[PDB]
Amino acid sequence: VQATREDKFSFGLWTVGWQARDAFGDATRTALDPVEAVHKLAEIGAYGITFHDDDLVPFGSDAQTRDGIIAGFKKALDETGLIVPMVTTNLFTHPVFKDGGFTSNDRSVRRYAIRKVLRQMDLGAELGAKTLVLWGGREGAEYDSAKDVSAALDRYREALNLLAQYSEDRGYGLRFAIEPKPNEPRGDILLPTAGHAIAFVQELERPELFGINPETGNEQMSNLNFTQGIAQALWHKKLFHIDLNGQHGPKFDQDLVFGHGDLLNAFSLVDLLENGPDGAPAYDGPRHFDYKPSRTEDYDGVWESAKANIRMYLLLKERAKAFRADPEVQEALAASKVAELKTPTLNPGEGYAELLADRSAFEDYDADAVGAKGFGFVKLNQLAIEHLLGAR
Amino acid sequence: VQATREDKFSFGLWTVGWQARDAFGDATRTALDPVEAVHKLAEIGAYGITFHDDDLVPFGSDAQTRDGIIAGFKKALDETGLIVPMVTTNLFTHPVFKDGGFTSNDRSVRRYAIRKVLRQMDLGAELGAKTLVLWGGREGAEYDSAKDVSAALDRYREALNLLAQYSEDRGYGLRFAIEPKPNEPRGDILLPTAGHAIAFVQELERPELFGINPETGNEQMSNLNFTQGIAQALWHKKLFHIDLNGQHGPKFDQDLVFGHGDLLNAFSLVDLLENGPDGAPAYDGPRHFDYKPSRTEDYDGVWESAKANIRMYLLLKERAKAFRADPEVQEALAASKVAELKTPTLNPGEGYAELLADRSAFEDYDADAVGAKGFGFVKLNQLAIEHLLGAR
Amino acid sequence: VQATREDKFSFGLWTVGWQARDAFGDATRTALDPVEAVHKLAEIGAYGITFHDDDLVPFGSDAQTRDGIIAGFKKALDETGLIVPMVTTNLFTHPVFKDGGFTSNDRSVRRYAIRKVLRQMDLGAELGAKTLVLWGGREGAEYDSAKDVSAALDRYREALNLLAQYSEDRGYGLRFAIEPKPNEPRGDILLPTAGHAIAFVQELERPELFGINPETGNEQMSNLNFTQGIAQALWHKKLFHIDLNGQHGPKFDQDLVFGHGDLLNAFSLVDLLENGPDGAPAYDGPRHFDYKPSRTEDYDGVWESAKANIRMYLLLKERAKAFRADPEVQEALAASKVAELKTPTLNPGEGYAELLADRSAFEDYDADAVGAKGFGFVKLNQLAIEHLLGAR
Amino acid sequence: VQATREDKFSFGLWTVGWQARDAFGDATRTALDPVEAVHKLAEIGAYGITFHDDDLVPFGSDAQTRDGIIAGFKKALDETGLIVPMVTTNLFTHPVFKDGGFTSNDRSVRRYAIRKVLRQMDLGAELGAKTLVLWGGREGAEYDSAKDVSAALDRYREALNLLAQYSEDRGYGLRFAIEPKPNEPRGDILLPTAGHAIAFVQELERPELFGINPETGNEQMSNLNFTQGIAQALWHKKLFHIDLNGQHGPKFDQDLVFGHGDLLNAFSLVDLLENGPDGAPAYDGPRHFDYKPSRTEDYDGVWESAKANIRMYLLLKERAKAFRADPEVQEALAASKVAELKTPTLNPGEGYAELLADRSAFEDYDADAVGAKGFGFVKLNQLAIEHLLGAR
Ligand SMILES: OC[C@@H](O)[C@H](O)[C@@H](O)CO
Ligand SMILES: OC[C@@H](O)[C@H](O)[C@@H](O)CO
Ligand SMILES: OC[C@@H](O)[C@H](O)[C@@H](O)CO
Ligand SMILES: OC[C@@H](O)[C@H](O)[C@@H](O)CO
Ligand SMILES: [Mg+2]
Ligand SMILES: [Mg+2]
Ligand SMILES: [Mg+2]
Ligand SMILES: [Mg+2]
Repeated sequence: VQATREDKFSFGLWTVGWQARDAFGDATRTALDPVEAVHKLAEIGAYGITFHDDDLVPFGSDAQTRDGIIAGFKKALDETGLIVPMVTTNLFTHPVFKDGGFTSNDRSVRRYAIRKVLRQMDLGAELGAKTLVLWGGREGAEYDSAKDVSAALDRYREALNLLAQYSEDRGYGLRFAIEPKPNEPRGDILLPTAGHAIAFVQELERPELFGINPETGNEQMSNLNFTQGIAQALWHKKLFHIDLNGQHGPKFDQDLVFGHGDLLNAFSLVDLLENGPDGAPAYDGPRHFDYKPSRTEDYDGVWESAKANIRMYLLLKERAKAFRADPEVQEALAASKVAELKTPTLNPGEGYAELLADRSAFEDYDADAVGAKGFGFVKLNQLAIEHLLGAR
Repeated sequence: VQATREDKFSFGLWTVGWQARDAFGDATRTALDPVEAVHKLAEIGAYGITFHDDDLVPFGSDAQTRDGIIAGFKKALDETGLIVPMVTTNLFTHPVFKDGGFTSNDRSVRRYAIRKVLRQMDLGAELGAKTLVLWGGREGAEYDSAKDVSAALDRYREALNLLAQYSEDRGYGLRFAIEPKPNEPRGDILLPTAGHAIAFVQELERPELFGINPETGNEQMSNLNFTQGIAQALWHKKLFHIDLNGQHGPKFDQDLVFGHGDLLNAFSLVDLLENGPDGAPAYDGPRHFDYKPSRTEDYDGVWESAKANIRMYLLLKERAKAFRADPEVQEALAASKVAELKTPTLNPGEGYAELLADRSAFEDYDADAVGAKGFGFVKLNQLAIEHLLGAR
Repeated sequence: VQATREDKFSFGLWTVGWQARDAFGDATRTALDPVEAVHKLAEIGAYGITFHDDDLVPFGSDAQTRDGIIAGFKKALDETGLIVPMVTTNLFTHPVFKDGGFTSNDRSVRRYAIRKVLRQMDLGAELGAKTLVLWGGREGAEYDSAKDVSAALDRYREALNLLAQYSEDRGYGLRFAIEPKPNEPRGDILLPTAGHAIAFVQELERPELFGINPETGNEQMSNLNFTQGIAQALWHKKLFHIDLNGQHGPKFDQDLVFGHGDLLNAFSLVDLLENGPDGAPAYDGPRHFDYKPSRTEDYDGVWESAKANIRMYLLLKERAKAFRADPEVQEALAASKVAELKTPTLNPGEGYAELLADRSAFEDYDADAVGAKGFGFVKLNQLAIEHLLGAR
Repeated sequence: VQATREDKFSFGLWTVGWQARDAFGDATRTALDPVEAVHKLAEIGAYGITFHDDDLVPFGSDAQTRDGIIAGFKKALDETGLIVPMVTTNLFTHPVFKDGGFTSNDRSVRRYAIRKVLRQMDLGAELGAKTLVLWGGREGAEYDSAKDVSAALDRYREALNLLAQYSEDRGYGLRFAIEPKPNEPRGDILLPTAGHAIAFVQELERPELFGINPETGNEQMSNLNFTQGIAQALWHKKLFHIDLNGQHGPKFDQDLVFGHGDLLNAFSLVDLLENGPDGAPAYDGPRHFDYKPSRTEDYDGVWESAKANIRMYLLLKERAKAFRADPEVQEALAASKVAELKTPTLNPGEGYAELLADRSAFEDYDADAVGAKGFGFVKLNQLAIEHLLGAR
């Protein structure tokens, strides 16, 4: 299986370009040139590329310099036919951001954080980006008495309301996707799970403009079911973007290739996104890989790992489709009553008065008998895994 | 320290009444008589008691029995002065609920679960309860393909909307509090965190009647910061009730005495609830203990553990108070700029255009100079712990 | 595929016999008759059955009854051809063991626990069992000041020394396998990991008679790499038995079918046990499934789940072999230098003197040139996974 | 309280010298001069300093440069009276060590790793160090097939045996302490817990020269009980050194000040170390702080944090002492039967024959009556916390 532009695989400049300088060691790879990255990604089948401001234009470049880089970049885009679906802002590397960007205790950093983002918004607008991803990696704390959470939420809100105002006035048409993470680099980060981020967004001035950008690994760092949180995000209609990668439970952020961590959950996730409502996908945005080529790899390893991401997705897609088309699976789904959940509990026009009048829903209900029948969930699970292993 | 009714300490009948039958062994204690529980709790300083329908009236009791039990319980409350601030329904023990109550794949189970709850709502209203707690312990799955999360959320919503309709029509004036839990007993439970529960509630028909009942150990089972989560719940004004207990990170649900698990977090929590805006608590409801006397204890051990919860809460309060009152802390708070987060980032009437025109927010900003000043956070943190330790 | 007796699939009576009473609900299945269990397991392909004393003969059975049960049990084995490779003792269910068996604070409990095991050793010897599995599920504490760990290790040693003495004197020829578990049911269990259990065994009187019985889920409950721990156990030659099941990281003990938790680690484990040196398996004992059919299931789901354990192991075995036989994998192993780790670091006869004299190992070593070369681990991992997906 | 040289508090040069460059951002602090670090530490009460070769002498310094640094270093030590109790080698920073030191798949890296270590042993021996700590941070894997564990353990052992040999031949009198860590920077690290390292040490040629250097957060990263694993290390007599710090369960390595993570476990750890058998401490080596001043701090916060480690230890020690001298705590200990575990289970001269003969141990044992007695553990835990809280 080969990738098509229709597959919408995108990669951040910072994924393949990660020099593998970790918390305990020096970089093992030299810098990757952006024009080069565009060319290489175009070649493996990516339809788009994304970047933080500081990944493209080095922090503090004079305008001449900055202007020069963008022009080169745009040309590479042009030539390869690659788009920029999303852009983001680095509000975490520079020391000024050590206590946060939008929620730093220091009022002056907060002000600067907003200016840095407005600037990136203009560039995204210029390149045709549709989504602004906001990853508040430095928002949070190491000690509970150091951060007033309430005030922090007020200030996070204050900042986002302004960005939407500006986008709307200017006619940029951007959608804003908040990216949740429980920890790292901060002991605890504000808006730690998909849920916390969706609940927060519901409180902004133009909520219709806000959604989330959940990352496989970030939910798994708390041992949460990623597929299940994406299902809820889809239910709320707030899945604006997705970051795919791999992780092995709660430990530092690994950023493995998609599917290299929890494989079973990678399978159920592809099934969810692709075997949507009609026959059609339940999700129509970019399939963005936010991973890191392992520190043990050279540039051959980097390109191999980029390809591996696409390969894992396409292989899982193929088995998800086969799973749903199998008659034996249909039968197992029927025995487990999966579809019965979609039928309303109440009959049309039934309220509490009618339910209370139904002796069979309670007074004459044989709970003991119903409780003895099996759901056949193990058998259904076993057919799924056999599809995954190509055993059927 | 002594507990007063103004402290609002409540205990579930199922807490002190837990017979200590765990997943690997038989009960080590005999059954506690509801009436006796009422007298003992009154005695240790509790202001109220809570119960699941099946904790007071054995599942399947005739109305004659059922009625008799309610009558006696009512007398005991009478004589002791205890109130019933909250009631809940057992939608997890009986085999019929093996796949959930409200979200069972079986339609008949769903109808049945609603009836069970309406009935408990009646008793609650009769005893003066103000909050109905809903713990969906069996709503979820062990396998991804077994549960359509979207359909599940629709059915959860359908059931809750009917419940609010009924209470409002009967004039019960109840508040509904959804209690989030990540897992146990299902592999994964729907609405796994305080964040997911809040996001869901915002989608109901009468959202103002719904909030959450977060539990200390539930959030800690995912290694989340309970205090930070409550802070967010408070920002949303959805903290309708709270279950206090202890846990040692991600492992089975321990249900230790409040403060016997993450002690540092227990401290920041009491500080949050009690040192609210303008002296006054930030939270006004019951301080409810949903814990279990360890399996190694006898009734002596049981009463001891009941008192330990009150004791822990009162000792923490006392230190939280002293912490805030200390001029040295006051000074460290100032140096760390904790209160500066309360000042809007933007000046009065300032928008994007005035901010874009302010050179000091970007063009002329010295990020390197600001990036080098320390926040003094370790020192503030050490002052808090010395207060906790009674060394200051 | 199909299981043969040479596969050595064994199951505990308590596995398929689990009635599904969990920490939060009643049993959903009726009791399983042991003779029937023997028959059903024989039919699905098991070569042996195991059990706790109390699984077979009800706690507090008179001599007559006990004798009666054993004789019927022996006939079923007879008739079917199943053997009893291992036996174990229940030291966790009865209330008397709430603080442990062998390390109970109470001396009379320790004496009783020893007696209870001697008696099972006799029945085990009589049924032809080769291994005595010892799971100290109640050995540990909820509170640090409640248990003197050093004294508990002394008492643990003291009880095992005696069991070895007895078995050697009676000529039973048993091997003893300690099973480590980090928590559940105690807050913290003694000998929490495979490592702690091997270190302990080394301090016994006749260490050659002791090894471990690691369980997949137990190590995963602590987020450790099961395959890697089993590779260490085999290095030490302490892999006396193994319990196979599934788990989804740090949370309550799930006991899923083998391969239904961490699929990637189940694959690497099967590869390690089967693609041993000299073509042959690195492990020759029983492949024992210590799992539980989900509570949502009836007796059909029970046999279905029993068969799934076998099918999972065999499908994985098949892919592990294809993996190792693939020329492209062979090429990736070479580029990764996996086998170069097997060649000694020092040339034959070289010691520190000769190493010190080698300028090429330090003074003239180009660490920078070496550090630039990649290991091709990502490609190697991608090939393993494609073999697992049946995509190659 | 004030620290005395008798307290034996030591710090790594790399703790107070951490420039705070994390996985997501640049350093926030300038480098600390080693001579200045020696003077500052002496001033806060440390008795010793430790260092990795590369902390003191920049990787690749010519011999003139290295010699000068060493001489200024020794003068500072001289002048302040601080000693060097342990030394260590950096086998994790340079790109060459990306696949490990002693266990890299690449043979030449393994030879270079041993020479780097031998060179540090000479410098340690000349500074008077008695312990060589070995932290194999890069020994491990991100993928299961990339590393042969058995070969890795063989290579590990091969390097360690040579080091013992050289030391013994040179009369250096060093003791070796392996430091276990579960993950970070490798996905999975070899010898993941104190248990795994102890079991490995037992297989070396001269086991008596080898022990472990366990770190508080390292075991907490796996959610294990640190005090309980230290208790077991003490039972084996392998606690050669200890690294003290704070962590909040399973997440990246936080390296907080000691006591700022799991306060209750810090308390029980100090109790174990100081309130050893015979009035005296159970452990007499250095109390080493391997922590990092938070990225939010400047040099004032760095010294505040160094002082916080010592304060934390002394406050907990004071409370542990008061705890044990409390006649009420003693009475609770007697009621909980803690000391009764210290009494052999078997009577002097009793063997299995006599045990089998004691009907009080079984035939006439009333399991049921014993099973109903409470142990009073909750009450005991409550008194312990009241002491920590300074409430008693
Ligand atoms: O944890 C790292 C984060 O995922 C970032 O890569 C964001 O997605 C973009 O700032
Ligand atoms: O995890 C168990 C839950 O906390 C329950 O006790 C609820 O609060 C009431 O059903
Ligand atoms: O966690 C429970 C244990 O796995 C038991 O099944 C043992 O293996 C036998 O006592
Ligand atoms: O996790 C980092 C390690 O703990 C090191 O500080 C070692 O103690 C010495 O190399
Ligand atoms: Mg991301
Ligand atoms: Mg609760
Ligand atoms: Mg087992
Ligand atoms: Mg260390």
